[PDB]
Amino acid sequence: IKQGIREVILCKDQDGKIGLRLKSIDNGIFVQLVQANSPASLVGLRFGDQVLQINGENCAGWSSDKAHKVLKQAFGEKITMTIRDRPFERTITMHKDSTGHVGFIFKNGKITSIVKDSSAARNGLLTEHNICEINGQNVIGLKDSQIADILSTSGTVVTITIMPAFIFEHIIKRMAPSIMKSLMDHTIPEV
Repeated sequence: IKQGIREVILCKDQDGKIGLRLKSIDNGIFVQLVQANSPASLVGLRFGDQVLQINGENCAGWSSDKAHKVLKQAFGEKITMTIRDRPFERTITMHKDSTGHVGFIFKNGKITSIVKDSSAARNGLLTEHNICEINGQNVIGLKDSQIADILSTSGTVVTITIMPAFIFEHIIKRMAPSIMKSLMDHTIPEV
C-alpha cells in the first residue's frame, strides 16, 4: 500500500468504457469494481482505491451516480484521475509452515479465526477482515475453494491485502456476487 497520492491517465476504449465502477464512502469516492482487460486495469487502478480528483475536479461529497455521470461526460481522449492507494486496506506478509499453512480460517472471503503459533498470529493478522488481494492478485468474488487454491499455489512467502469487513461490506453491496466472481479483475498484473 503506497503512501500518498498518484496521478493516472486513462483513455476510453473503442466502446467508450474505462472499466470502472465507483462508490460513495464517507464523502469520498472509492473503486467498487475494476473490469479485466479494461483501461482502468491497464493503468493500475485497484479495488478500494480512492479517487480524489477527476480531470482536476474534487470528488469530495459526490454521489456514485454523479461520479459515473462525470466520467460518461468526459472527453474520452485523456482522463486524469488523482488516486490515493487503497486507504482502507493493509498488507500483511506471512510465511507458510511445513504443512504449507499460514494459520487462519476464512469464510466467504472473511477471516474468522487465527491459529495459535502460526505465521498469521506472529504477524498480527486480524479476524473480521475481508481478503482483497493475495500477492497483489484481486480475489474478490472468488469462491473460498479458489482462494484456498491460490494460497496453495503461492510459494513460501504470502502477502495478503485485507480490509475491515464493515468497510468491505459497505463498498461492495449494490453489485451481485456473480459479477464480482466473473467481471471483477482477477488477473496477475502485467508488465
